Amino acid sequence: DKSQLTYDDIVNTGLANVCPEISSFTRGTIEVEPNTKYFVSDFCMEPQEYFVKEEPVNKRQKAEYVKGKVLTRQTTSLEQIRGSIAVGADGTLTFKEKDGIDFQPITVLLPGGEEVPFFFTVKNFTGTTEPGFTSINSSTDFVGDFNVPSYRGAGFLDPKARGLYTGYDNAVALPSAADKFRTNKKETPLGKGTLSLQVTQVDGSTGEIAGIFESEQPSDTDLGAKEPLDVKVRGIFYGRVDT
Amino acid sequence: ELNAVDAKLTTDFGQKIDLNNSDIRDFRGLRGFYPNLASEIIKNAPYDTVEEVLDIPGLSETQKSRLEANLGSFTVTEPSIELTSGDDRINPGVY
Amino acid sequence: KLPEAYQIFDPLVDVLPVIPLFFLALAFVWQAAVGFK
Amino acid sequence: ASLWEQFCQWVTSTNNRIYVGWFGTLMIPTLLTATTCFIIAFIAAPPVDIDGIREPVAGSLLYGNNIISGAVVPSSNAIGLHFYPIWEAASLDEWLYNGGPYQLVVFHFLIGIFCYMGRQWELSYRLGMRPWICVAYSAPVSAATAVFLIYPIGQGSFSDGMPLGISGTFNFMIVFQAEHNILMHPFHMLGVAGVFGGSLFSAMHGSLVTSSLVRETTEVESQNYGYKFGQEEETYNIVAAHGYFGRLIFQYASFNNSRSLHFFLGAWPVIGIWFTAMGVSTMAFNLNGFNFNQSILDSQGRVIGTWADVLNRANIGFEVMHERNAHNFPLDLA
Amino acid sequence: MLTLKIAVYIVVGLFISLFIFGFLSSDPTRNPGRKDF
Amino acid sequence: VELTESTRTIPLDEAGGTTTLTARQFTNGQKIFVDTCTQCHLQGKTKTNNNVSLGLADLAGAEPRRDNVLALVEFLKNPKSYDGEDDYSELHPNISRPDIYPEMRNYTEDDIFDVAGYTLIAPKLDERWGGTIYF
Amino acid sequence: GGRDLPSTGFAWWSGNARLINLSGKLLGAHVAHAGLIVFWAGAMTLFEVAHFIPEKPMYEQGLILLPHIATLGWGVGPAGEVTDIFPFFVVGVLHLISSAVLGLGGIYHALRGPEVLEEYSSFFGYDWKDKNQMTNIIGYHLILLGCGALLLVFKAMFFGGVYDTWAPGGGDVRVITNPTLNPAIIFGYLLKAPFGGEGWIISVNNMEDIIGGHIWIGLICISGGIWHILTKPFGWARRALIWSGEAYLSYSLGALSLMGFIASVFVWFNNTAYPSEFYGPTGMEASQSQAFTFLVRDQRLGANIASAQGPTGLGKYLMRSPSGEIIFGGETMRFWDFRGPWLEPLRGPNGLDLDKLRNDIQPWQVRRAAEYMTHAPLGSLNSVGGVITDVNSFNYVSPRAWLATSHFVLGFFFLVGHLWHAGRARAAAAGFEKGIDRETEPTLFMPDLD
Amino acid sequence: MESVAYILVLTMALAVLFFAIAFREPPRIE
Amino acid sequence: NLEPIFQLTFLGLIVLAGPAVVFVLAFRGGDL
Ligand code: CLA
Ligand code: CLA
Ligand code: CLA
Ligand code: CLA
Ligand code: CLA
Ligand SMILES: CCCCCCCCCCCCCCCC(=O)OC[C@H](COP(=O)(O)OC[C@@H](O)CO)OC(=O)CCCCCCCCCCCCCCC
Ligand SMILES: CC1=C(/C=C/C(C)=C/C=C/C(C)=C/C=C/C=C(C)/C=C/C=C(C)/C=C/C2=C(C)CCCC2(C)C)C(C)(C)CCC1
Ligand SMILES: CC1=C(/C=C/C(C)=C/C=C/C(C)=C/C=C/C=C(C)/C=C/C=C(C)/C=C/C2=C(C)CCCC2(C)C)C(C)(C)CCC1
Ligand SMILES: CCCCCCCCCCCCO[C@@H]1O[C@H](CO)[C@@H](O[C@H]2O[C@H](CO)[C@@H](O)[C@H](O)[C@H]2O)[C@H](O)[C@H]1O
Ligand SMILES: CCCCCCCCCCCCO[C@@H]1O[C@H](CO)[C@@H](O[C@H]2O[C@H](CO)[C@@H](O)[C@H](O)[C@H]2O)[C@H](O)[C@H]1O
Ligand code: OEX
Ligand SMILES: [Ca+2]
Ligand SMILES: [Ca+2]
Ligand SMILES: [Cl-]
Ligand SMILES: [Cl-]
Ligand SMILES: [Fe+2]
Repeated sequence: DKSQLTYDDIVNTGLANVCPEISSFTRGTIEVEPNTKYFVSDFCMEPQEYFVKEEPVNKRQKAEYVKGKVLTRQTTSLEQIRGSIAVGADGTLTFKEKDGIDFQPITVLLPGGEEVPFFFTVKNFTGTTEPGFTSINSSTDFVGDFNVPSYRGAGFLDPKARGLYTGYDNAVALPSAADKFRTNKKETPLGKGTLSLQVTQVDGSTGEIAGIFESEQPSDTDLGAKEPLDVKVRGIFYGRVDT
Repeated sequence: ELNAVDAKLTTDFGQKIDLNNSDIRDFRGLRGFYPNLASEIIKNAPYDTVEEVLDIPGLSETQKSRLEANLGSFTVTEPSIELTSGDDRINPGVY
Repeated sequence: KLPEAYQIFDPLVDVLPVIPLFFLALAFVWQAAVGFK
Repeated sequence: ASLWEQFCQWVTSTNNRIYVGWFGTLMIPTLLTATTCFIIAFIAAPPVDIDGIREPVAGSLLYGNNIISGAVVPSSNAIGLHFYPIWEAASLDEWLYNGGPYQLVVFHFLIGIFCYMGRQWELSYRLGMRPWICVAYSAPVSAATAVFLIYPIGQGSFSDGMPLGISGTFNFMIVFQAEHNILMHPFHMLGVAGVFGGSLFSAMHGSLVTSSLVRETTEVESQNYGYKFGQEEETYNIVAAHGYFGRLIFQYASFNNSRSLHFFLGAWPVIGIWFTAMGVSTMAFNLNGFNFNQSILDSQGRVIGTWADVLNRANIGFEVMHERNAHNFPLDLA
Repeated sequence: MLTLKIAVYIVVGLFISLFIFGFLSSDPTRNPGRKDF
Repeated sequence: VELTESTRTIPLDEAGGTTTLTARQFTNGQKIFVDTCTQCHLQGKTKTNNNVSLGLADLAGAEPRRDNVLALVEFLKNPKSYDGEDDYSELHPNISRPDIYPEMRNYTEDDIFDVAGYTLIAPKLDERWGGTIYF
Repeated sequence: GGRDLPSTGFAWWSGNARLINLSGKLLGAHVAHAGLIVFWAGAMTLFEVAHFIPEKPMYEQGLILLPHIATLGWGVGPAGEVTDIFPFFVVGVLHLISSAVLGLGGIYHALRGPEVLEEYSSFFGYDWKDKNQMTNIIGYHLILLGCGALLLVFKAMFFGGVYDTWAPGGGDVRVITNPTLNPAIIFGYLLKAPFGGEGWIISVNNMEDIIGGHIWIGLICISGGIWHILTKPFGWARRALIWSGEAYLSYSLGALSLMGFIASVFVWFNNTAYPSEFYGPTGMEASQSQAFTFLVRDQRLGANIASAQGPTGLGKYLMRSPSGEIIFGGETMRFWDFRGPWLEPLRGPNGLDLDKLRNDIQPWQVRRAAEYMTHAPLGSLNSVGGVITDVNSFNYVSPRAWLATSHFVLGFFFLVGHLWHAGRARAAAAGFEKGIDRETEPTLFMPDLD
Repeated sequence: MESVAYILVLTMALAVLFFAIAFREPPRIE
Repeated sequence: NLEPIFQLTFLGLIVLAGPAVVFVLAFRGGDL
């Protein structure tokens, strides 16, 4: 556990990219009233496995996910995230991300040498459970949707200095053929991702929660140059529920 | 084909201040706006019409008089994420 | 600034640090006085 | 008679076709390592995220470069000055993405060239020579260390090292002018005087010797056959050469001493390259060249431009365009 | 990676040792002139 | 031309009253500007916040407007935000706080007048005064 | 002694080589030169005092000597504010007057004293080939060097303290009471890597470690001094080294070159022994200061500084180091190992803490960050501050820049001098420093290579 | 396929370096 | 201003001092 460690103890060791762990194997639960909001203090999200849905030449073959290796280093975790868990009348628990370090750019490498960058994020994730919950326990599955902003912002310049709100709108190196490229027109559409947070560990003494996540989201389109690939991310998560 | 911010420049965004898309630096032209009232406008965005910039909670009376005085300098277009994602309304990389 | 009773010698202090440079020059002068033998 | 003494006699042997020596025991492994990794990376390395902004620059031939545009791209700005060997990467593909081959090649190359300098001393010692050829070779070594080690240390990132390629070298030079005004730096001015004058003095010396060769051949065969390797006599008339050059300018501008002349030939470009290596090594700590922007004002206070102001406009153009997605803040402080 | 690190550490330590013990092995005496010292 | 009277003639307040600095006052204000202000306000920009520069449009757009000498002297005694709402006496060098700004602690009232006067005269000698950081 | 080429074989441009075997004139040369060093110390200090504006920061004012005295704890208070101008003046005057004494003594020994000291006294007279006397002189001078390091320790512990930039309540002159005597820390500084995040001995970040190192250095130098007085060089040392005056000179030249490089890097990176209140910010310090300044400015405008992506997809203000630490974004990602007293209060165990960045930033941290980002060590040779594309109105080059450039260049030229004197010492001891003998040319007896 | 030509010219230069060193005309005193 | 007059006078005195020592030693035939 990295709870009593200082910065000098953790620096350059890779322990700053890992989420806190509920040491107590306590299989407790956190009681919840039927119309109250409980704050989430330091929500952390550690991706461990990365898959990209391959695109075959065939149309009706099964798509299937292939594992990728991360080329970026221990810069692939979300942390210090504030959020809210509200309990509706019918005991439906709703997780709602507010802010924090809620995104990381991650580049993974596929077999074949294709590098897939993607904007791993939990931005504005709203996730509901099944109705009828009186607590947070090992059966709490927050399933919902989050926003995926474009990997490159609208201020990004391509290697020929073309972008969205800055840069050329044409291929200036080829003056008689400047406007014949569709890559001159950049766009940054807002994508959507699906996230399931399954709680597996509840420490009711301090309100700590831990579990696993499975997430699906589009990859980088490079300002709409190419179609996005589907990325599946599985990992573990921790948070602190404020009772 | 134009990108989306060029097509926004064809609209009334390209003529006056848009409460849903204009960066904070564009509010410096109105006296008494930068930095506080512009930050409150940007934080409480989006708006369906110009008139509901007066219905921001926590507006002082002097702020309300200033907003009433400069109502004609404002437009409202649809919020475009190309100008709002990543807090480009606060810092669009322009100094 | 110098302490006040020394402030009459502020110009002399202002030319004090470059005196070692003259020393490097001075040896050449002395060699010129002896014929660079 | 011992095995170690036999190995010491072989290592220090003047009979070896290539002299090894104790400095060679370090130079040979390091230079071979850096050469092998450089050739493989120049042909086949994947793109490197040099600026740390997930914008990988393709440097190798197989990824669309030619010989001019190809480079071994410097390590990531995210790495900075951190030591990044192969074993600190989680995979070889991560090490390739982050510019590890640059650190491997540069570090081995720099050890290799310092040991090359020591080996030059060592062979001069074993041959009964005077030892200062290595002092002359210290000037290209100082320049290589300035661009591959000292400037990254001062700027806080190997990403700021000169790339191992032709167009990457040009990129390094141009960005360096944008950020330091090296043209207006008096030590580069000495470097330029060093190389221009060294080429001038190379041509004058070669021309004066070739002009004054003793007739020993016919005009059918090449004049170079008038020299025998190991001959005791001099092959040109130094007095004729001196009598020519002291009438070309005047008598006391001309060397009558061959040793004095050869010293001057050695010393001038070595001193010039020493000075420009210190210019780059001091611009590492951002002690930049001369700034004369708006130095001249009219009586009212309006700026009267000079050629330095036009040069500054050129420097601005480079600067506001370089690493165009890297900067988030108004000042390029490193 | 750890096997590579150990192998590289061994190789570098062996070459550096050779250099140190080679220059400690009466290297002033290895010259064509005088070798009394 | 010379540094004329009209070049040194600048607005003094918001009521149309003007003032004319002497050459001595202009040079003292320029010296104070070089010694104290230029580390952040070189060429009229603001290296730490270039949304609020020393350009004439930015000085006119302040609340109340700072393109006259009296408003500039009031700013250097009590600096505010651009809308005049937030107290900036612990965030901007000023003569009212010597304990945190010792470099300004020896500047007199006439020194502040001169540096305010130079701040008003310097934009009409330079077309790049108060622009972007790289310009 | 010969004072010309016909009687020495050395030209005028190599005249000081005429002293190699004239120990009295050599001592006078050495002592007059020390005069010069102490003269520059005193006269430069008096110049810096005369040009000092004490309410203005030292680093704005072209001072490299008053920061050294202020770091020892003289004439300064909290935040490095100048209490009194008199200790700096005292240090200057004492060096200047003493330099007069040293100069008179060097002139004596150089011009009037005996040209060789060996016929006068066995204690002071030396032969370069006498290994016992050479190590005796090493030993005397080592005991003195250890005494100097212990004098720094005594100043820090017993006579008023040193300036600690890391002191709670703000940086101040404080008395060191618990110096790090633990040899694991003291020598693990020597074992640390000379790379980013480790920094070898440049990374010493507290005055307790500095003062404890000087207790150990004083002890080590005093013990090595007695060793070398009482002992003689062993057989491996006798068979490994060249024993001549030029050889010992070249050994000192390589040593000086190494310490010059170390000093340039020390002043460029370290803010503990070179506090930023006196020397200005380091380059890493100023880059992190700019990132922090615009984090604070945009947070005041209401930007979510943690959820803000930049144009590349990385965080505009905050991002992850390669080992995961929460660090500032943009190009200063390179400088995420930087530590400073204005910044460390906002750091948590994982790096920069969101809660401290939201509701713990003090106005003095903003003031210090603005001052440090605008006093970045970037400047022209004619002392025009800022980036080189800026116009002429800011007269500033950082003392860190001047000190680092100077010592790097000095260190390089002293390596060149090491190569020159080592190579020449080897050739002169081997007997061919004056050229190849034509009769016994060694290549003419070697076999052909191919 | 331009990479093949680049590899060929670089290989030709390196092979010329090998043959120019290992099989040089040996210098002889006559 | 009179400050630069004194600076130049002190500098000129210091500049003449060294060549004065050399000149008296050469004029009187001292141990040059
Ligand atoms: C740090 C600088 C330094 C020092 C200390 C020395 C010291 C010395 N040199 Mg070297 N030298 C130097 C630089 C230096 N040199 C340089 C740069 C050159 C190249 C030009 C030379 C070239 C050179 C040659 C060619 C020779 C020496 C010799 C000598 C020795 C005898 C000098 C002599 O006979 O002078 C006699 C000169 C005079 C009497 C003239 C006056 C000199 C005095 C010192 C003037 C001092 C002025 C000072 C302001 C007074 C202060 C007094 C008091 C208030 C302190 C002496 C030990 C000689 C030697 O080897 O002896 C065997 C010799 O032949 N030197
Ligand atoms: C470690 C040495 C060192 C360092 C870092 C500084 C640094 C500084 N000094 Mg100081 N100074 C020094 C030595 C040093 N000085 C010496 C020895 C003297 C006596 C001559 C002085 C006299 C002095 C005065 C009188 C003043 C300064 C001032 C300054 C500041 C501005 C410097 C400037 O504009 O330079 C301009 C840059 C140059 C002139 C470049 C010189 C380049 C040299 C000659 C290159 C040499 C290269 C190499 C060694 C030559 C070898 C050749 C051969 C090997 C082939 C700065 C803080 C000024 C200041 O602000 O003080 C308040 C000031 O007024 N200094
Ligand atoms: C490293 C410096 C050094 C060294 C090794 C020597 C060595 C020598 N000197 Mg010289 N001398 C020096 C500096 C030095 N001197 C200086 C700076 C001056 C000017 C004040 C003189 C003036 C001088 C004169 C006028 C004479 C000598 C003589 C002698 C010889 C006899 C010494 C003696 O009687 O000692 C025994 C004396 C003592 C043990 C008592 C003195 C103890 C010292 C002075 C007290 C503490 C030292 C110091 C204050 C500590 C701080 C120093 C600081 C730099 C750290 C001897 C070869 C004599 C000579 O030429 O003989 C033929 C002679 O006539 N010296
Ligand atoms: C500056 C002062 C100084 C000087 C000039 C000397 C000089 C000498 N010492 Mg002494 N020594 C000193 C201080 C000094 N010592 C101190 C302070 C101590 C106490 C700790 C000692 C303890 C000591 C002992 C115990 C011995 C000597 C010996 C010797 C002689 C041979 C040294 C040798 O060949 O080293 C060359 C070094 C090696 C052969 C070791 C190789 C290891 C590699 C090359 C180290 C590389 C490190 C790298 C370059 C830099 C990294 C910096 C750091 C991280 C390590 C020589 C006369 C020897 C002798 O003859 O005794 C009389 C001996 O046995 N010394
Ligand atoms: C403390 C260090 C030290 C010491 C004691 C010596 C001592 C000696 N050296 Mg070495 N040397 C050193 C460092 C040192 N050197 C360094 C660092 C280098 C590399 C640059 C050299 C390179 C060197 C060479 C190449 C030679 C010597 C030689 C000599 C001998 C005669 C020197 C002489 O008379 O100079 C006379 C002094 C001069 C002619 C004046 C030098 C002029 C320089 C370039 C001025 C530099 C400018 C300076 C920074 C200030 C700028 C002023 C500007 C404003 C005008 C003497 C034994 C000679 C030798 O081998 O004898 C056996 C020789 O040929 N030295
Ligand atoms: C006779 C053929 C002339 C060829 C000239 C080519 C243009 C060179 C222009 C530069 C002028 C500088 C010469 C100064 C030097 C000078 O003064 O030259 C003079 C020299 C003959 O001089 P000497 O009779 O004194 O001979 C000197 C001998 O002693 C050699 O040491 O001529 C040559 O060496 C050969 C001509 C240059 C040949 C260079 C190689 C060109 C071939 C390259 C073609 C490859 C392309 C591939 C595609 C097919
Ligand atoms: C040998 C020789 C040489 C060298 C020499 C030398 C190196 C020297 C030196 C010397 C020295 C090293 C010196 C000195 C001096 C000092 C003095 C003389 C001082 C003083 C003092 C005073 C008088 C002061 C005063 C003051 C005060 C008290 C305070 C206030 C300010 C004032 C400044 C006023 C040469 C090169 C030439 C060459 C030849 C031989
Ligand atoms: C004060 C201080 C400290 C401490 C430090 C210490 C403790 C140290 C040390 C030191 C040391 C402990 C050192 C050293 C060194 C060594 C060297 C530098 C060496 C060498 C080498 C050589 C020179 C050799 C050579 C050779 C060879 C290679 C072989 C053959 C022979 C010969 C001889 C040639 C600290 C950081 C904590 C903190 C700050 C302050
Ligand atoms: C002894 C070694 C000396 C160097 C010789 C090595 C180079 C000789 C050519 C053989 C290289 C074959 O190796 C193979 O090359 C291709 C072409 O770049 C690479 O392929 C790479 O580029 C292509 C297009 O540029 C991409 O479609 C592919 O996804 C990417 O990975 C393979 O990842 C690599 O495995
Ligand atoms: C012949 C001369 C001398 C040569 C002989 C030396 C042999 C090799 C010595 C060190 C090599 C192995 O040394 C060992 O390396 C691993 C790196 O994987 C370090 O391990 C470190 O990083 C790894 C990551 O890979 C972590 O899992 C581990 O918790 C951490 O301590 C060990 O802390 C170190 O003890
Ligand atoms: O990486 Mn390479 O070029 Ca040295 O300056 Mn800041 O960094 Mn980036 O910018 Mn400009
Ligand atoms: Ca003065
Ligand atoms: Ca200031
Ligand atoms: Cl670029
Ligand atoms: Cl940046
Ligand atoms: Fe020649």
